[PDB]
Amino acid sequence: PHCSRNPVLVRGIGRYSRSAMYSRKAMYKRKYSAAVLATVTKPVGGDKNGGTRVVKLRKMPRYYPTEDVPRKLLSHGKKPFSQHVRKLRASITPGTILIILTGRHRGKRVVFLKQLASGLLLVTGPLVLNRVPLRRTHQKFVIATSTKIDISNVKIPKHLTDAYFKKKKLRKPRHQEGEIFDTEKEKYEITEQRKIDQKAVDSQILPKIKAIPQLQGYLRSVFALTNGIYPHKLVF
Amino acid sequence: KKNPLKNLRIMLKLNPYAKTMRRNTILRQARNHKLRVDKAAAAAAALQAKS
RNA sequence: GGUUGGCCUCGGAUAGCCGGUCCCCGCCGGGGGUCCGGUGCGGAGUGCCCUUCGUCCUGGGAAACGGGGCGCGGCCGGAA
RNA sequence: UAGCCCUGAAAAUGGAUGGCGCUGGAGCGUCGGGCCCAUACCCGGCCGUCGCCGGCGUCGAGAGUGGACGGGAGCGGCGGCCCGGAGCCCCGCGGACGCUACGCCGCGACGAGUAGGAGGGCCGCUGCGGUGAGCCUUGAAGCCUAGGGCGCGGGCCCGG
RNA sequence: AGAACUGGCGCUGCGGGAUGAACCGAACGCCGGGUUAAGGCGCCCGAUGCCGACGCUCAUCAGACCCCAGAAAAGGUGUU
RNA sequence: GGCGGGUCGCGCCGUCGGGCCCGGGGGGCCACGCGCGCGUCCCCCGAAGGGGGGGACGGCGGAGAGCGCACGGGGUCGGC
RNA sequence: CCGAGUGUUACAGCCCCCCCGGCAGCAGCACUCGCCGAAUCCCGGGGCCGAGGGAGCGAGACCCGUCGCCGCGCUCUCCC
Ligand SMILES: [Mg+2]
Ligand SMILES: [Mg+2]
Repeated sequence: PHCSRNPVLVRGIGRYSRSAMYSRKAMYKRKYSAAVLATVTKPVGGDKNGGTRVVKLRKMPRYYPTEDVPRKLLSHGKKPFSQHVRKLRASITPGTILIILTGRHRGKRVVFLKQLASGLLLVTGPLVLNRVPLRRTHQKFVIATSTKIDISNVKIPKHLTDAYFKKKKLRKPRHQEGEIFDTEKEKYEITEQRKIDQKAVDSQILPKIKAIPQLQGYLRSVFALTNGIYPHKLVF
Repeated sequence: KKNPLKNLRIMLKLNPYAKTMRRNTILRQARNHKLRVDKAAAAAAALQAKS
């Protein structure tokens, strides 16, 4: 299996034409001429009894619902969320100081690390300057500040992913006794592994931070608007 | 009614020549651009090699 | 209902502002020479707080007034 | 001579470039680039009307804009010892909705209205012939209702 | 008062003319987004809060936008 | 002896036009049975009135198997 | 003696205009030549508002029409 052999210059236009591609593919010498399991039978198991039982499984349904909706009308390409495309703004390169706008943090300044497979850009300001763990944040809820730090070769744990950062609930009790789920008081003590693998990235973001003259005082601070300070008059 | 002039491949259902008219005007305005960027260099290059 | 306050010259505009030696008004104010700045930088397109997450460990620079006060005691300025 | 301004230029309730006001214009003339919003125009939804239709093939076996048999002659192709021949579905016995034809569906264009004229009314009132093996003293009619709804409306249904 | 031609009002809402039968745009099923016409854009009142252009004009009764709602002959070493 | 109208040949212009062609000495093409024979054209070998080539053909002699993708594709889903 | 402001005649001893011959090499350009533009035209990014509504000629289909039209890729040959 060769590669595409026709590089797209613009989205969905090949660089080579129809007859230019008949020769790049050598189509002039490859025109061609040459030209269910329902169920294995189950055995008898019995006296006065033969005929290893007939081919039947996955039988007809017990109950047809009284009415049904018709089938849908097929549409083109509306592929689910695991398959669309992932995008960034050009102002957010790895190493960018971000400004969180909307969380529980609300103005804490963090360091952008890696853009995950879901568009949620993984980020941490360190836990010693801020109080920000390795949280995901959404892309369009930050502000890319025009200062950077080179963290191009920091390290990255492969185990931290979209499946790593999730939230969990498992509804066992169907009875309306007065427990609050019996385990949603549990602020998460799964931190025992999360406390290990932030130190494995804290230890080598901070020497990048401590090499800039006063960048670490800049990350303890929070962002605010005060009196004559207007965005659109402002350079972030 | 999806719009011609705004998406491709509706034009190509109405006009197949619209695609080959379109990469011909993308191939040439890339080589008219590679010519003019190099020529604007080619004056101030030896004008700097003078200085 | 609001998301920090500015605690103040008079004014001129074919002109004004600052700093200033000298001789006149109970140790302060009136004048002129002189030095300044001026599409006002001794610029409310500005200024002081400040964008203060807190604490501990822990060294420098800066600072010898302490800063909030339920303090107690005093005075004297602001009547449109 | 002609532009602006002034004189000519006097009316009775207190008064009207609409007012407040306006003089490096918020006046007049000649222009510019922005900008504002009609039920008008464009795109989309939904309602009705009108025009041109579709589907009785519920035909999961229906397949036909050309069609068969079976004989006179030729192949490419399916199984060779260069001679060769219809298989009716079945290892699954299965396969949504529909079509009150006075119904259902599709597409397109249109929608001011007095006097007036037609149509539709499962709008409503009273009584009759049929009909609901209707409803009710375990509560009918009527009336009332910050109760819940439906219909574009006429109105209607339910709760108390 | 009475005709001609065409459009309107009467039978017709809506945007502008402050106000309104007839003027100027435009005709109307119930809405959402876009754009405009006539007309505007100091503040009532949406929009010039453009670093708009060029001139003319001072009134002790200035002037200010179709129909439309106030003026003539004559005159001014008032200014252009 | 001058001036217009129609006609011919001369050299001169234009990214002329005929896909032109005809032979000779990189970019583009929705243009693809080597075997050879059906018409038609062309270039050729010495002849002198034959053959061999290539080209294009709207005719015939040379002349299937669709597999698994992706999609500005018959009016949005998410297996967020 | 220099510096400065006026008034005069004089055509280089600041310059400016009209010619008679040239080069870099020309950009509708170092935001005034802004012109008029696109078979002489494409690319990319934002903001808003809406998402209305049994397609299987094939398999005799079968858990479950990712289907037509359109535009593409790879393999059913090899090598680097
Ligand atoms: Mg009537
Ligand atoms: Mg008119």
